[PDB]
Order: sequence, then structure tokens, then C-alpha cells
Amino acid sequence: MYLLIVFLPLLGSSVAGFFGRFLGSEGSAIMTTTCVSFSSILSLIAFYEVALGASACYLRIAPWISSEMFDASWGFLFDSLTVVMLIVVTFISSLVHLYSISYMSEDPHSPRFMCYLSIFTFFMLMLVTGDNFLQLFLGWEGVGLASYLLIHFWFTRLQADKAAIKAMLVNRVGDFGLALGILGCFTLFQTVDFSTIFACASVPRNSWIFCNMRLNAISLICILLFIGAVGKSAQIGLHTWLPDAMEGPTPVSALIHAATMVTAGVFMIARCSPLFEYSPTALIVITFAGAMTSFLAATTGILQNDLKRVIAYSTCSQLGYMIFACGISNYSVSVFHLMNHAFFKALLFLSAGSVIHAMSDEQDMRKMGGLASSFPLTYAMMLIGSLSLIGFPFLTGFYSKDVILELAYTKYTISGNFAFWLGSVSVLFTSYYSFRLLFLTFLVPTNSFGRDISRCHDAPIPMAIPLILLALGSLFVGYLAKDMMIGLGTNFWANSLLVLPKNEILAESEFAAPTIIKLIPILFSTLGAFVAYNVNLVADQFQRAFQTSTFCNRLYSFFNKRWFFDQVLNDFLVRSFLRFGYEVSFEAL
Amino acid sequence: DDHLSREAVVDRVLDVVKSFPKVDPSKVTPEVHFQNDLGLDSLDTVEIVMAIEEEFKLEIPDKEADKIDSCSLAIEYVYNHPMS
Amino acid sequence: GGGMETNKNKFIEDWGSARENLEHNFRWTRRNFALIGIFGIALPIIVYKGIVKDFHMQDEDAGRPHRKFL
Amino acid sequence: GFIMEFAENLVLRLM
Amino acid sequence: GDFRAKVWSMTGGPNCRPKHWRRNTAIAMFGVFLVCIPIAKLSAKLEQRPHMPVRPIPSQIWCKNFGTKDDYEKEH
Amino acid sequence: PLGTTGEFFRRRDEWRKHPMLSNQMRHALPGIGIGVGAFCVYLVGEQ
Amino acid sequence: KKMIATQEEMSAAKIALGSRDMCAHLLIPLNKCRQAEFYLPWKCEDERHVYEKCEYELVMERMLAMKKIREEEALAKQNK
Amino acid sequence: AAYFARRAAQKERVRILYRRALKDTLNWAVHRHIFYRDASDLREKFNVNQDVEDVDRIDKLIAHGEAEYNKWRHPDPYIVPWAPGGSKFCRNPTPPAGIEIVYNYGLED
Amino acid sequence: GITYKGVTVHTPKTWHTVTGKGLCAVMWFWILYRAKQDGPVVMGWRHPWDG
Amino acid sequence: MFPEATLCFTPFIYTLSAIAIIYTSLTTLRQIDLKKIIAYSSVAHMNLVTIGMFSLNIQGIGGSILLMLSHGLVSSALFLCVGVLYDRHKTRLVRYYGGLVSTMPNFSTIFFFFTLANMSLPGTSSFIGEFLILVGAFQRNSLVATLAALGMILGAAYSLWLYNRVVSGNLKPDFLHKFSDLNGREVFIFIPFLVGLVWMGVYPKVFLDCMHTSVSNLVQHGKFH
Amino acid sequence: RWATPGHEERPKGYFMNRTPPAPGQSRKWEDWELPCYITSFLTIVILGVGLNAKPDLSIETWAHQKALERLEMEK
Amino acid sequence: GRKKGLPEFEESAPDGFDPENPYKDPVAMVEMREHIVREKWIQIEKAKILREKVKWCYRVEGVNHYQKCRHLVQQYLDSTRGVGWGKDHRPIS
Amino acid sequence: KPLSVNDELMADTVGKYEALAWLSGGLGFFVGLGLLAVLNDKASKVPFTPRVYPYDNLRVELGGEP
Ligand SMILES: CCCCCCCCCCCCCCCCCC(=O)O[C@@H](COC(=O)CCCCCCCCCCCCCCC)COP(=O)(O)OCC[N+](C)(C)C
Ligand SMILES: CCCCCCCCCCCCCCCCCCCC(=O)O[C@H](COC(=O)CCCCCCCCCCCCCC)COP(=O)(O)OCCN
Ligand SMILES: CCCCCCCCCCCC(=O)SCCNC(=O)CCNC(=O)[C@H](O)C(C)(C)COP(=O)(O)O
Repeated sequence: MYLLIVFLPLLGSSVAGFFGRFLGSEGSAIMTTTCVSFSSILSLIAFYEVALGASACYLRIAPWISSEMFDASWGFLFDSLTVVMLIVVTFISSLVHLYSISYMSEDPHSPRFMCYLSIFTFFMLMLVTGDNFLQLFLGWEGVGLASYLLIHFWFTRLQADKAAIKAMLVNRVGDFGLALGILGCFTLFQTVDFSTIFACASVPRNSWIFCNMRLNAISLICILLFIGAVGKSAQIGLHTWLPDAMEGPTPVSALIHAATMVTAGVFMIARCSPLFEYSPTALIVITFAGAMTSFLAATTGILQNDLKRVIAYSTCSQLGYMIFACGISNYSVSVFHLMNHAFFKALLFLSAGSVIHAMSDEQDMRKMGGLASSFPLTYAMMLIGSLSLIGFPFLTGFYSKDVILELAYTKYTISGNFAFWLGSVSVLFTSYYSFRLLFLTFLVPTNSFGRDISRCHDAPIPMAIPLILLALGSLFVGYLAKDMMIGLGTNFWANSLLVLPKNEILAESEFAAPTIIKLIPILFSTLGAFVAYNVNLVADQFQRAFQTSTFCNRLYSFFNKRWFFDQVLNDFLVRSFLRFGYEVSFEAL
Repeated sequence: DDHLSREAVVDRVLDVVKSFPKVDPSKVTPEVHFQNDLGLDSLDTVEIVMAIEEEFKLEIPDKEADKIDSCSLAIEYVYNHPMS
Repeated sequence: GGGMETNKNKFIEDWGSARENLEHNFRWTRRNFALIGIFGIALPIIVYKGIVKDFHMQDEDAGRPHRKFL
Repeated sequence: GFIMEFAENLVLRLM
Repeated sequence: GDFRAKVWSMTGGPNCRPKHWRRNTAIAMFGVFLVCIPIAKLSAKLEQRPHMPVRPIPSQIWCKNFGTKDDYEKEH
Repeated sequence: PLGTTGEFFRRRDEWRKHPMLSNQMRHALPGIGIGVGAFCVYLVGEQ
Repeated sequence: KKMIATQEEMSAAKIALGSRDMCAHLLIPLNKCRQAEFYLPWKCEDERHVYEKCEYELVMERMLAMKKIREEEALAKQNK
Repeated sequence: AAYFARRAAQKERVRILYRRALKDTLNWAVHRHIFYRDASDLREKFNVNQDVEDVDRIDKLIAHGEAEYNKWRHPDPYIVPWAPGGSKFCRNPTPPAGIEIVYNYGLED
Repeated sequence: GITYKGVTVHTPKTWHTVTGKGLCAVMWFWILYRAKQDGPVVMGWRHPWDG
Repeated sequence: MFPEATLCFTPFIYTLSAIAIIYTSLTTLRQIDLKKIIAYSSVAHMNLVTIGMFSLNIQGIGGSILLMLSHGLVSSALFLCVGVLYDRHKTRLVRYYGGLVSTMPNFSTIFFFFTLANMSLPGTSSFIGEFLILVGAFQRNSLVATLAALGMILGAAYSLWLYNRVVSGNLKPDFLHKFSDLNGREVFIFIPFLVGLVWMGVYPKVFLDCMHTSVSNLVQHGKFH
Repeated sequence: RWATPGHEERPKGYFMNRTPPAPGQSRKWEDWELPCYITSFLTIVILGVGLNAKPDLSIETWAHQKALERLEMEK
Repeated sequence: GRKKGLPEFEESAPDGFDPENPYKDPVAMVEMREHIVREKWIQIEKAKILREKVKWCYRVEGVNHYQKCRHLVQQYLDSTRGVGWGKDHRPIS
Repeated sequence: KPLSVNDELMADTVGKYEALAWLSGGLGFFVGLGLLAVLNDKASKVPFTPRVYPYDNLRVELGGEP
């Protein structure tokens, strides 16, 4: 019953990709959607059985790499953490499959798209249900492969190929960090199994000679592992790939970027928590990286005019929040916010795709307006998603983000203060750009063309069922899972997550803090909403400053062009390496 | 899903050129010259060409945008374009 | 046109020939000397010193004296 | 009777 | 276009819609069921549950390795 | 609406005042009336 | 507050490390009833509120001591 | 020749400048209600100068105009999705014509 | 569909408007209902039953 | 045969192998010939192998033997793909090739699979040997393992970039217009590589267990303790 | 859209790019196919029936029954 | 013609190999090398059984694995000091 | 039109060095905030004493000597 959870997407992909010429564009959708949906219901029973019944299952098929002591078998580990990720991956994937049935109804090469989606789902299930660091690494690299294959699904384009290759380069540096971390894990414990490493993760207190430096064994491994999460989760160092990866189909952005495969780093940190807990130095780095990311993405996403690109810096900011939530050594809250965000970000992407598809693939917010009356369903669905995203009271983004923000205040240390400040300003910026997206797309006087409005069709049935299910999720799931995950003394996680007695601050987060601290996000959100209304909906449009002030124009260029990361990084690393590889290596050697 | 016929193009282009403050909508034949039949400024020709561009949702490359100086050429260009 | 063979272009073909005939384009200029004496003479020495010193520090941590890696 | 038995007793003979 | 109707691909090509995709879809589903049966039978055998469930769970109908590794001191 | 250029472009956009597209602030909050009514019924009915 | 939950019974309930504070004795029945109610956030209120009152009492008793020691530090330095 | 070439070419560069300025002005002022005043002022910039009749002084005005436009140009302008540089460009392009596929390529004897 | 000046806007089907209004009304009612339940707790006016 | 000399010359082989892995992989990006890009993908792999042999442990020496076989299959399959391209179209410049995904789909799939194998992707025979060599070298010198690990980064760069030129993209009917996908011989020739590359990549325990008795008598020859 | 029968009667393009044989005939095999198919059959037979039937002689099986025997005798 | 069963290697240091001068009797040298390899593999598969014990102690116990597996963890990490042909920690076998 | 030798690899309002300066300022903003967080010294203003667990801070239950 548990191999069927992991292998149904693979069997669907091996029938929709090898024999798609006999099934056509309809059978290749039915096969994959049915297989993924059956995997999703099996994941629902797995949740009823492993997480609620509190009986984990450990399933080993065969040994994969059996050296003298390097043993990394084909093993699957279903615990509370694994199943929480399953009920998210297999449900969002099953809804994206149904969405693509109506989204890819005119695209010629629909069967290959569904095959790629199923193979991505299978690789994500291999990642989450991993017993070793290698079966985890197998999924970790296969999932990036599937992302690359899906970004340039339209191979005829050139921007798609550039984005796909950039994503692979960044993910490969991430896999470099992860590979070094895995090599470090074996050098201490002489095993890659999660059970043995997490059982023996407290004894080692020795030092290594790493790259001409004497470091701490556990700290070095934790930092190297966190490098992989930085690569995959689009953190401060390595994030430029994610905004450019929007050149793929909308269901691609909603699945492999919004919900999953960016939460792979967060999941890896949360699972390796019985190891990260014994390296306090690494936690500081994680907190700082998350704080920096949550502010950089928020500052970058307030001046974008592309509908899809705004909903990517939102994902980057939420990932920064989740990452520095792990930095405060509270992994339950991180996974709770991960599961919450995988509901109101997939909804946002799906609704945005529904708007774009109906508007003849128009993606610029400057060229849509007054769509609220024309698009009632999608307007409501974007309202729900945006209100969840900003953290509206008593909603799905309120039960996790508020906890994240109050936890940083009670972490009385230098690293915690930095994270609290940055994650508090990021709330204001998130509210501003979210409400700007809402206002420009739906409520401003119409700025579109006559032809786009004339050809308007709201979401049909296959693209509305996933939306409605995600809306119900983003309405209720946060409240439903508030108690089991971030409650006091909860045993839902069992042994999945380890928080040492020394660094646990959950009780103080609720009752040690002034009531004002529990209202700062709710006030910054209102301030951002007011600013976004006053600069867009009723404004004399003082933009003349952007045409007379040299600094204002340069400042506008700074936020628009992603803090000048791509331009500087290209010119100073990529061009330099390309110049090397010819001018020295081939020319004179 | 059908490229609109030539006369349908004529209707909208003539509507656009007709709905201009400086021009006289008294006689606007499809075979007229902006700077020789209607007697307009040189610059306002650019405005009419643009208003044609957004109306049909098509981007004219800037080089041949100024080549459009008569209602005749405008219709032919916004007609031979398939994506319009 | 009943041939699968490519219609070779004189510009691409001569470009490829020039890009493959770089053997007789060494000119022993100070830029070539710099590129052959830095990334061919210094970087290997730096790397070799790195491995040797890494072995030395591994030796000293265990208490064993340094090994004559020569 | 079944191929595995003969294969085993043949590989053992070969070795 | 015209030449893309003479290219054989496993996926099927652009805008592929065979005359009998219904029957082919049924056959594909039935074959997937027949290949998933042995996978389920194998999974019900190699699965290990060290902990008895809080409430009767459906996996106690086929799986039999419930509360078996409790004597871990004799593991191999 | 001022100048020859402004007058021209303003006169071209006389279709933007389409009734379905003209005012969208009145539909900013879709179901606030029904939700508030149902909540009031719940609040009064309980006692 | 003097401990009531001994070591063996805390192990039997498998209370997560870090939750084995002075409030554990109330945690055992609460965790028993969360599982029987599928961790629903509106079934086990009587048990949850008692445990949360225990936690709040602990935190307040600790904050009062911290305020007292900070006041002692302040009193000595400025009265030098 | 100058009476038809050295002057008239500027009478075409000016059309170029006006067009790129108008599109940029629409790009900066997102809302249509605001674009009208900005466009009116933009043409007022050109309209006021039409008093010029001598090349000795107009040419540097055109140079300064291009310099000014290149400074206030929108960092991210608007491109039609199917236009070159757009987002729908080369999505599912029409396949090239004349490309044939041969059968039984590698067959012994 | 209704035409004002050439351009026409197709009226949405009844299913979409009803569903959107229903979901939004459910959202508002749920927010208000939750506010009446634990709003004072978030406000800091009264503990769950802590004190 | 020479236990005393191998230990003294170990840093030398590590330095040469690391600089070769770096320089060759950086040079590969600037080649234009199809067969000169793959022939530069073999030097990096064969210099990654000589790190494993000189590590003198079961994971190093034992993983080098698997990387040798995996290379002998993957490179010999990529050369077959290049020969397929050359036999029909008498050219090897990457510039002439593009858009083959629309006219030669089976060849595109096979070329993609062997490109994935070439970049040491898990589930393929190359990843097993690569990771075994890395874990066999980290145990001896942490610095050389990092330099070898940048090798997979550069390999995964150029391996997909080559495929992006050759398979994906728009067709160029001005250069070449007639096409023919893989024949009967070609598919059957590629099959034993497809089956021998996954069989060694998912269950490499069939090959490993035949060598541990012999690769362990090699790891210790001069040592008696 | 999910009811109408398809237009493509048979998959576009011939498999392995070969013109299908004359009616009432068969695809005449080349001079390599039979000697290669019998070899690709005997290979699978030998590997499957040979590797799964050879004795489990190894150093990881002999030692797992010699360490499992002395790890017990220490008690 | 091997006989059905596991391989039979005699477990005894080959007489003649005296470590004062290893290259004296070549026959004993190869026998000694094979023997040493054999006990190193024995001490590897003995350290893997302890790893299995630790693995199934971390899973059966759960949260209490810090006190119920302490004996197994230290035994495993003590039998992992001198595994074999690994880190610089080389046993004097 | 012979092809260039480097014909295999082929934000216009900014230059590489100027954009690098802008990026350095933007990233030095983070360093300034970090130094401000250091100057705040939140550790010295903690309002509760460190939590003290029973049974000698759960020594036995955390792997300590029995
Ligand atoms: C090996 C471990 C990792 C496995 C990853 C699997 C990911 C897929 C790998 C192959 C992807 C194929 C990409 C290369 C070819 C590019 C597209 C192509 O041309 O392939 C054909 C053939 O279709 C396929 O792509 C089939 C290959 C993938 C489906 C079979 C894969 C089986 C499942 C994945 C492997 C199972 C194990 C994975 C886990 C180890 C599709 O043609 P069309 O979609 O109709 O469009 C082409 C245009 N024109 C029609 C004009 C020619
Ligand atoms: C139509 C194809 C279309 C594309 C297909 C894509 C790839 C699909 C095939 C994937 C690979 C299939 C191979 C199975 C891999 C997983 C199973 C591993 C094999 C296995 O476990 O059995 C071992 C060998 O027996 C065996 O079963 C061996 C039989 C395998 C025959 C493979 C023939 C490959 C020919 C390659 C020739 C070159 C070889 C390289 C030099 C015995 O396991 P054990 O020893 O532990 O038993 C202990 C008992 N005492
Ligand atoms: C992004 C920034 C937006 C742009 C900001 C402003 C940039 C430009 C500002 C500087 C431009 C000027 O003032 S100078 C540009 C125009 N100024 C003149 O003095 C031209 C004199 N007039 C003529 O050449 C002809 O009349 C002609 C105009 C061709 C009409 O053709 P007709 O003879 O048939 O009517």
C-alpha cells in the first residue's frame, strides 16, 4: 500500500510517455490524473494511519550501494514528517494534473507535459520518502532534472532554454553543497542511514581538517547541507533562477516552484533537525540567510509588472520565513507554514493562470484592469489567496506567519533580532505588493485592449475544481492543523522532529510578549494595503519624480532588476569563466 | 479565430482616423494621404499610427512605423499581418 | 535537393577551420607568457602545496609526525 | 523439474 | 504542419488523437492495475510496523509485521 | 482631456466606460453583504 | 511547584524531550485525548486549558524571578 | 542634396524620437486617465520648438533629446506577448516548409 | 454579451457568479465567527482559561 | 607492486588529476566540434578515476572500477550518437545542428538519456562510481574531494548545454532539410547500452560483490596490520 | 471533446522509419537480426538463470556468518 | 566442482610469517594477506550488525532513544574506530 | 561577413562597475542592520531566566551518564 504511493506516478508516466501515441491527448491525461489521484487517496489513508494512528512504517526493498560500510539501500521511511509532505505533494500534484487537462487543451504536445508532471511527482515522492542521504539525493537531483525539463517545455523559445540552464547551474551548485554534506556525514558515522546518524548525532565532538582549515565536524556538515537548501530553496546566495524560471507553463510554476521543490530545502533542514540541533553555529547562518532572503524578495517584488513574476518573489519571501523559522530551532512551525503556503500559493498561481489564459496570454498588469465583474470566480479566488498570503486574521496565513514573527521576538539573541526586524518589514512590503497585484489586475479602470476583453472566458470545470478545493484548504486547513503541529506538547511529530530542551521557546512565544508584538503584522499589513490603494487607485501619479530625479530612476531600476544580481553576477562570474575557458585554457596551454 | 476580412479592417481604421480632433471627418476615403489630403502636422501621424497599433493589438517595428503615411498603407499592413 | 548532406557555408566552415587551427597561432607574447606562467606554473604549485599541507595537518592532529611526501 | 535446480547443480559442476 | 505527420514519436506527436483512444485508455488502465497488483503484494510483505496503532487501521488487514521488532537486541 | 494629443486618445477610449468595466469598486468585496447577514442571523439566533 | 510526573511514566507516554518540564503530569491525559480526538482543535478544551494554565504559571514564575534579579543588578550598580 | 537629405533625415529621426517617447510615456503612467496629460506635455515639448529653420542649432537639440530619452526610458517596457521579445513569442511556431523526411535510410544492399 | 462601442463583454454564466459570491460570503462569515470565538484572546483581553 | 612509492607520489597524482578535471572541463565549453566535446568529456572522467585508484580504500579503488565500466558504456554510446548524426549529415559542427527534437525524436530521447548518464545523475551507472570515488577520496584528503566535486558541476553544465544546442531549438532549413530517425540497427545497438546502464545504476551490487574479495587484497599489499 | 472519435487512424510516421511491407507479406529480416536476437535472448537467459542460480559465494556473506557467530560467543 | 554451501576458509594465522622480516617466505605472505583481509571483513560485518541494532533501537524506542540506545551507540562507535581501510585511524591488527 | 572567433556565447541603463557599486550598497545595508542588531544587545535584556529542567536538566534522558 506504501509502494503504491511512490510508484503510481512512475507507472502513469511510463504509460503516458512510452505509449502516448495510442492514448492521444485525452488518454494520456486520464492515465496520469487517475494514477496521481489514486496515489493521493492512498496518501490520505497513509495520513489517517501513520500520523493519526501513530505507527510509522519502515520499508526496505533491496540494497543499492553496498561497499565495505557505505550502505545506502532502497528504503522508504514513512513517519509524521514524511506523511505531512505526502498529503501536500500528492494533493497539489493531483490538482495541477486536473488543472492542466483544461489548461493544455489547445497546446499540441499535451501528453509529454503530463508525462513530465508525473515524473516530477515521482521524484518528489522519492525525495520525501527517503531513508538515506542517497535515496534523498536521488530525488533531490531528479526533481531538479524534472524542473529543467518542464521549464523549457516550449523548446522553440530561447528564453525558456536560458532559464532552464540557469536553473540547472544553480541547482547543481546546490547539489555540490549537498554532496559535500553527505560525504561529511559518512566520514563521521560511517553510514548514510537517517536512523543511525540521528541516533549517534550527539556523541561526535571532534574536529576535522577541511580545506586547510580546522573546523568542527558537525558544524561543517550542517553548513554544507544548508548550502544545498540555499541552492534549491532560492535563498540569499542562490535565488536568481526562480524568478527567471517562470517562462514555463503556469501549472509548472504552480507545482514545481510554488508548492514543491522549493520546500525541498526546508524539508531537508526539518528532517535533519536531529543533526542540525547539535551545531549551534549553523543555526545562526540559517537564521541570517532566511532573514536576508525574506527582505530581498519583498523589496524586489514591489515594482514588478509581470503577473507571474510578482507571485514568485512572494514564494521566495515565504521560503525565507520558513528557513529562519528553522533557524530559531522551531521546525514544527516551519513545516506548518510550509503546508499552509502550499495552499495559498498554488491557489494564487492557478488563479493567475486562469486570468492569463482568458486574456490571450497577457501577463502585464499594466495592460489589464476592471476584470472583477468579468471574472467573478477568479477574482474571489485571488482575494482568498491574497488575504491568506498577507496574513489576514483568523485565516490560513495567520496561524503560521504570526507564530513565526512572535517566535523571533522571544529568541533573545543577536541573530534573532535581525530576523525579527527583517521579517517584520517584509510583512509591510508583502502586503503592499500583494494588494498592488490585486488592485491593478482587477479593480483599476480598464487599461487593456478591446480585443482581449472581447475574447473572455472564465475558468471551465476542470480548472475550477482545483481552485475551489484550494480555496477551502486556504480557508480552513490552517485552523484545523494549528493544534496538532504548533500546539504545546503535541506528540503528532513523534520522533520526526527533535528540538533540544535548551532551545525551545514555544510557551514564551505565546505568553511572554506584549500584545503589541502579536499585532505588528496586522498593522503593517493595513499600512501596506493603504499605501497600495493610495498610490494606485486614487493617486495624482507624481511619477514626474521618476522622470526628473536621477536617483529615483536608478532606485526604480534597482528594485526592478532584482537588486542588480543577474547583471553583476553574470558579468563578474559567468563571463569571466567563459573568458578563462577559452583565452587561457585552450588558447595558451 | 478567423482573420477579419479587408473591409472589416477598413471600417475600424477609418473609424480611428475619423475620431481625431484636428482632422475633418467630412471626407475620409481609404485612399487618402495624411500630409497631402487631410493637411495634418507631421507628428500627429505618429499618434494615429499608434492608436491603430493598440486598437488591433499589434506592435509595428519602429522602422516601418513612419512608412505608414496614408490610410491605404495602414490597412494593407494591419491586414497582411497574420497574428492580428 | 535529394541529398541529406549539409549545405556548408563558407563563413562557418572557415570559422571552424580557424578555430581548429589555433596550433600555429602561439606568438610568445607577454600575455601568453602570463597565461602560461600563472595558470600553468603557479596554480598547480598552489594546489600541490594545499594537498601536502592538508596531509601534514591530518598527521599532526593524530599525533603522528609528518610524512615525507617526496 | 524446475529450471532453478538444474541451473544450480550445473553452475556448481562448472565451478 | 505537413512534414510533422510523417515523424513517428512514442509520445504521439502534435495534436494526436487516435480513432480508438477509448479502448486504448481502458487497456492501459487495466494493465496498470495488473502491474500494480504485484507491487502491492510485495509492499504488504516488506513493510515493518514497530508500533501497534492507536486505533484499528486498515493496514492490519493484509500486513502482518505489527509489533515484531520490539526485541531489537537480536537484530541482524 | 487637454491638448490635441490628449483629446485624441481620450476620445479613442470612450469604450472603456463600458458599464460592466466602468466601476469595479462596488464589487471589491463580493460576498460581504450575505456573510454579514448570515453572521447577524447566527448572532441573534443563539440567545 | 514540586514534580509529580516521575521518569518512568513520562517515558511510557513518550512525551517529547523539552516538554518534560514541571507541567508534564497534565500533559499525559491531554496527549491521550488528542489522539482519541484526531488532534481536533475543538474537542479537548478542558484538558488543554489546564495544561496551558500550568505553562503560563511556570513562565510567569520565571519572569518574576528574572525581574527580581535585574532589579538587584540595577540596585547595586547605581548605588555604588 | 542637403535640402532633401541632410534636413529630411532629421525630420524622420524626430518621428522616431516622438514615437519612442510616447510609448515610454504610456509605460511610465500606467493608468490611461494620467497618460493623457503626460502625452500632451510630451508633444508640447516638440510643438514649442517647431520655430526652428536652421540646421546649425536643431541638430544638437535632437542629440539632447535622444540623450534625455535614453535616460528616462522605462527599464522594463511593455512588449506584445507574440511580438519579438515578448512572452508568447516562439511558443508553438509554425514549422518550416520544405523539410522532408526520408524512409529506409540505412538498409543493407 | 453587450456592445457599447464595438467592443462586447460576454456576461459570465450563473455558475461562476454564484460560486464566487458563496465562497466570499463563507470567507467573511468564517472570519467573523472566529473573531467572536478567540478574538479577545488575540486582543490580549482574556486568556483561554489561563487567567 | 610499489606500496612505498605510491604513497609518496599520491599528492602528485591528486594535483595532476584535480587540475586536469578543472582545466579540461572548462575547455569543453569552448569547443565547436561534436566529437571534440565528447572526447573532452572523457579526460575529466578518466582523471576522476585516477583519484579513486590512488585513494587506496575500498570505496575509492572499488568505485574507480565501476566508473571505468560506466564510462566505457556512456562515452561509447555518445560516440555512437555522434556517428548517427555524422553518417546522415556529413558535418560535426554544432552550429549546423538544431531542432532535431522535431525531426528525430527517438534519437533525441536516446541522446538525452546518455547525456543524463554522462553528467552522473543518480540511477545511472556513472553516479555510483562518481560518488564512490568521492567518498573514497574525502576519507583521505578533504581538499581533493572538493576539487573533484566541481568537476560534476562543470560536466552537468556542458552536457546539457551541448544538448540544448543540438536537440532543442528551431530547425535550420537553409543548412540541412532532409532527416531520418534511427533505423532498425541503431535502436537495437542502443538497447544493450540502455539496459546495461540502468542495471548497473539501480543495482550495482551484482558487480561490486564480485570484486571486494579482489579489490581488498589490492588495497593492502605492503601493510600487515 | 471527450466523446468524438479521433481523426488519426494510425500513428503518424512509420516505426523505425520503415515502409510497412507488401500486403499479405512480412517484414523480411536483415542478415543481422536473427544472429543478434538469438544472442540477445541467450544473454538474458544466461544472466537471469545463471546469476540467480550461482551460489552466494562472497566475502560479505561468509563474514556475515562469521561475525554473527563470534559476536554471540563474546556473551 | 565446488560443493554446495558457504566457502570454507581455515581461521588461523599461517605459520611461518614472522613480522620481523615479512619478505622471507613468499607462500606465507599471500596467505597472511588473505587472512588479514578476512578478519578485517569480519570486523566490518560485526560493526554493521551493531549498526542494525542501533537502527532498530532508534525506531522501536522513539523519543526515549537517548537512554535506551546509549549502550548500543557507544558499542557501535567503538567498533567503528578501527573498521578497516578507511580514515587515518588504522588498527594495529 | 566572417564570423567572430568568440561566436559561441553571444540592464542596458547600467554599467558593470556602477551596478556592482549599487549591489554592494544594497548588501551593505544588511551588514549595517547586523551591526545595529549587535549594538542592541538583546541577549542582555532577556525578561526570563534560563529554563531549568528537572532531574538535573534531563541528563539521563538526553544521553547523559546513568
Ligand atoms: C534515467 C533516470 C532519470 C529519468 C528521468 C526521465 C525524464 C524523461 C527522460 C526522457 C525525456 C525525453 C526528452 C528528450 C526528447 C525531447 C522530447 C521528444 O522529442 O521526445 C519524444 C518522445 O516522447 C518522449 O519524450 C518519451 C520519453 C519520456 C517518456 C518515457 C520515460 C519513461 C518514464 C521515465 C523513466 C522511468 C524511470 C525514471 C526513474 C529512474 C516526444 O515527442 P513529442 O512530445 O510528440 O514532441 C516532439 C515534436 N515532434 C512531435 C514534432 C517530434
Ligand atoms: C526494451 C528496452 C527499452 C528501454 C528499457 C530501459 C531500461 C529497462 C531495463 C532496466 C534494467 C533491467 C535490469 C534489472 C535491474 C534491476 C534488477 C537487478 C538484477 C537483479 O537483481 O538480479 C541479479 C542478476 O540477475 C538478473 O536478473 C540478471 C538478468 C539481467 C539481464 C540484463 C541484460 C543486460 C545486457 C547487458 C550486456 C552488457 C553487460 C555489461 C558488461 C541477481 O541478484 P543477486 O546476485 O543478489 O541474487 C542473489 C541470489 N543468490
Ligand atoms: C523618456 C523621455 C521622453 C522624451 C522627453 C523629451 C525628449 C525630446 C525633447 C527634445 C526634442 C525637441 O524638443 S526638438 C524636436 C522637434 N523640434 C524642432 O524644432 C523641429 C523643427 N520642426 C521640424 O523639423 C518639422 O516641422 C517637423 C518637426 C519634422 C514636422 O514636419 P513638418 O515640417 O511637415 O511639419
